[PDB]
Amino acid sequence: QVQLVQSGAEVKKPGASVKVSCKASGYTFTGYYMHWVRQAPGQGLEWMGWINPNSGGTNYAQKFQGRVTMTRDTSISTAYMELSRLRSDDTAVYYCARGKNSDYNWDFQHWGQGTLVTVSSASTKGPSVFPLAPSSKSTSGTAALGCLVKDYFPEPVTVSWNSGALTSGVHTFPAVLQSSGLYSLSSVVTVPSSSLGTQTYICNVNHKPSNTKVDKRVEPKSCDKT
Amino acid sequence: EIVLTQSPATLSLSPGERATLSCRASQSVSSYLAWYQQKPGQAPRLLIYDASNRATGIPARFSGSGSGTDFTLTISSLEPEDFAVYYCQQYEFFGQGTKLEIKRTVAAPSVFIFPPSDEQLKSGTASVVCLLNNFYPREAKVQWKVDNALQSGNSQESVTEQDSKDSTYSLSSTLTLSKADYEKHKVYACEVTHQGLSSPVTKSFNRGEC
Amino acid sequence: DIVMTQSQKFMSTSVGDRVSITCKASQNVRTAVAWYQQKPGQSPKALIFLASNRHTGVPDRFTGSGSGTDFTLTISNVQSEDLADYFCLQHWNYPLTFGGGTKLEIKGGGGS
Amino acid sequence: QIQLVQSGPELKKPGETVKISCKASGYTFTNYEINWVQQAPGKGLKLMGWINTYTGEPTSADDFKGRFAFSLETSASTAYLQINNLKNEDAATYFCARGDYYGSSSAWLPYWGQGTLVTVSA
Ligand SMILES: [Cl-]
Ligand SMILES: [Cl-]
Ligand SMILES: [Cl-]
Ligand SMILES: [Cl-]
Ligand SMILES: [Cl-]
Ligand SMILES: [Cl-]
Ligand SMILES: [Cl-]
Ligand SMILES: [Cl-]
Ligand SMILES: [Cl-]
Ligand SMILES: [Cl-]
Ligand SMILES: [Cl-]
Ligand SMILES: [Cl-]
Ligand SMILES: [Cl-]
Ligand SMILES: [Cl-]
Ligand code: NA
Ligand code: NA
Ligand code: NA
Ligand code: NA
Ligand code: NA
Ligand code: NA
Ligand code: NA
Ligand code: NA
Ligand code: NA
Ligand code: NA
Ligand code: NA
Ligand code: NA
Ligand code: NA
Ligand code: NA
Ligand code: NA
Ligand code: NA
Ligand code: NA
Repeated sequence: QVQLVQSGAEVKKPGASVKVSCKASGYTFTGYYMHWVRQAPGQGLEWMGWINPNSGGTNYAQKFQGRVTMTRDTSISTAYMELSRLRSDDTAVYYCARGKNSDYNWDFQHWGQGTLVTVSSASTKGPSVFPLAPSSKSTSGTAALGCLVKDYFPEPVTVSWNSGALTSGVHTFPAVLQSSGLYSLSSVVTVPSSSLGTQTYICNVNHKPSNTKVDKRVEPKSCDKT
Repeated sequence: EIVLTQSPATLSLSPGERATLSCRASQSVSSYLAWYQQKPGQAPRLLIYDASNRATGIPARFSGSGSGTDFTLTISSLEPEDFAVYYCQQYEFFGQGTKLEIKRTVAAPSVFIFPPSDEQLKSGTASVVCLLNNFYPREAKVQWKVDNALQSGNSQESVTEQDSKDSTYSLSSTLTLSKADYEKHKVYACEVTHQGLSSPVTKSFNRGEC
Repeated sequence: DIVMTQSQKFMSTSVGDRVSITCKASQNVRTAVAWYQQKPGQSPKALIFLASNRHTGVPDRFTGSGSGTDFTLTISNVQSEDLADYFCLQHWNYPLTFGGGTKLEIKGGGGS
Repeated sequence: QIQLVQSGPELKKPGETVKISCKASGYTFTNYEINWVQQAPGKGLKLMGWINTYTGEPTSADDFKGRFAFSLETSASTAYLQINNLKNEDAATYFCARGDYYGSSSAWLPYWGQGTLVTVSA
């Protein structure tokens, strides 16, 4: 069973360098070329180069010549991809891929799970969770509530409701990158408008990059205007 | 250099129908062309190689063909697991992908508007969220109007992946303003136009009200 | 067309020694240079591609270096079976073009 | 697995025509172009032309446009070189070779036929 296990997500600043690893198992590591392919958010696949782990010989796409270095350590069946002088548009998921056959071929049958590399000047920051209050006066026999998970970095954030007891109707939107460099998302759920006064609704937000766990109770806004 | 142009950008088909995906090379060199499948959060999966040979473990409903520059991936009868992004490849070059999504009956969105929380205003910013819930097709128009003034450049949208149960989409539009600007106005409205709505739907609230 | 200049028409060496065959491209060919070995009667056999990468089954005695226009084939621990002609090739842009060839004499000789 | 086998030596007179074959096996024929190289005495190796094995469309190098024709037979995985109006200078060994793309470059020639000697006897 061929398997390619890569290193974890990375966070770097412009001008810095990053090195992703790709541990191979289930086959003779030195018998197959190893390729590296990246994918920017919402974009397609981009070939970066390959390395012959048997000889150490490499070949880089012209776009990365002089800025990428591919190495291998046969003693631990690991291939590496080092990209230096990072910039914002280097933010992408980086994959290692192995050909189908034992000779050189472009048929990438085996892939690693991908390594997200975020390039940004922002510092690690936990989210600020705010309620998206429901209202009996805003129904399209259903109310909507949620949590605004704003100003956090880096990806990712996970949101649950009532510690996982509430799942149906939950929509946790993909995060958006704000001009400030910090991410933001919302998590909403549709529920019966009649249960707003009886059922408790709490969103459980987790931002592991900052070891942050936040529980926010969501209820209708308290109006006091006369 | 070879440029692979895939078309259409998006295919909308129902389970059981046949899908035809096109990939055109800027120039004809060989049949050394592969097709890949990719789902959100996962790595690509090899489907076809040599233009028409099927990779191991791939169901036979996937087939590849080609004639000169024009290559075609055909899925005879779509299964729910087939809706994903598909890429063609020749040498180091990849097509830009064709998204295959589920076509279902038109479903209008449920529209909700959320004012900013008092807690957030205390921090100095106001986030106004408009929610479109479980609609199809994915295309919708969401316009913000503050005191009947069209907003531009101060809002962002986010769309969910197609729901695995009802094959609908949900969309959020977030208007972000400073506390100062948020206090200069009263009426905040979200205008939604969608194919499933006989007329546009408007949700609004007046700042400092009930 | 790009010209590949092998100024060394002939070179003599002994078994166990090392020799370097040079090749000068007339244009920047990046790293797209390959090296071939041809024995009498046989066709050319690929040794190196992309300047420094060995073809399947090629011993590591054969190494290649260079980028741009200066390229070199180095044969270490020369064996009697290395008696042959050697040609460089640029595969940066078509038409592919070959060097003039370098005959390698093995003083021990008598093999391959 | 990869093998390119060419037809045997040809003894021809000036003005005649000769057709050399190149039989491929061990791989998907249409995946790789076939290139033809001339090795004439004193002239070194010269690329004559190449053919798209998938469409059959050939391309001739400048110095070989005219009397040299490159054709195909996909059903037999065979490429052909035909030389018309043979001249003395055409006396040489002719090779077919498979072109492979390894990235960031044009195709090189990792696999060659055994060669075909063409003798022009007057
Ligand atoms: Cl090395
Ligand atoms: Cl509501
Ligand atoms: Cl495309
Ligand atoms: Cl088309
Ligand atoms: Cl070509
Ligand atoms: Cl539409
Ligand atoms: Cl706006
Ligand atoms: Cl989105
Ligand atoms: Cl000399
Ligand atoms: Cl020496
Ligand atoms: Cl070219
Ligand atoms: Cl022709
Ligand atoms: Cl033909
Ligand atoms: Cl070989
Ligand atoms: Na290396
Ligand atoms: Na849901
Ligand atoms: Na009132
Ligand atoms: Na088509
Ligand atoms: Na995966
Ligand atoms: Na299946
Ligand atoms: Na069809
Ligand atoms: Na399925
Ligand atoms: Na994709
Ligand atoms: Na490119
Ligand atoms: Na819109
Ligand atoms: Na979602
Ligand atoms: Na020249
Ligand atoms: Na190599
Ligand atoms: Na070796
Ligand atoms: Na020669
Ligand atoms: Na080329």
